[PDB]
Amino acid sequence: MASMKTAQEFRAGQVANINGAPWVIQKAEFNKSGRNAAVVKMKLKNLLTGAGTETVFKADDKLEPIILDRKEVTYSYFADPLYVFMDSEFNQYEIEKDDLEGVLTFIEDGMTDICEAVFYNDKVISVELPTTIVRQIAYTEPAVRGDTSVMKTARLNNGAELQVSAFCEIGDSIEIDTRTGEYKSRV
Repeated sequence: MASMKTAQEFRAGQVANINGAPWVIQKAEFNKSGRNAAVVKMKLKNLLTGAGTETVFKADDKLEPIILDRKEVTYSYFADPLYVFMDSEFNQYEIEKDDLEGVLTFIEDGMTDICEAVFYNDKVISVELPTTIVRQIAYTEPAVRGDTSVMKTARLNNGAELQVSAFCEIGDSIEIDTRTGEYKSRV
């Protein structure tokens, strides 16, 4: 699917075919001692088995980059045990709990957030929410009386609990950074 390129052209998050398996690059570091041939040290993770390894390539070593399938999907419903997502042409995908890290804490019935699903030949590699999402507060206590100059706990509709601003009220909408799972603003 993609033409070969040299080891020095790969960066983190790209994927290389090594022995016929897809390995994602977790880290790459280029080195050249004066006028000796340059090399590249890579930390790699095999997308099919989970195995990690670190190795050094010649900078001009040829490797086939792998092109993962990326699709926008929305969450549809929970069959049990699998989670059903759907793309814009109405194709369904059944996804295991184990492949929904990050996403799972904010999954809710009727979720409208467009997720990005990443595939290698009909194996799911990752599902990720938008970097910012909006959620309604299901339950929170009124602000405490007394300060000295912060956060209080809130429940979302799906049962998740989060620290939010002390001025937050039941029914308010909050922006959430999905990278960290943390509150950022009321909206």
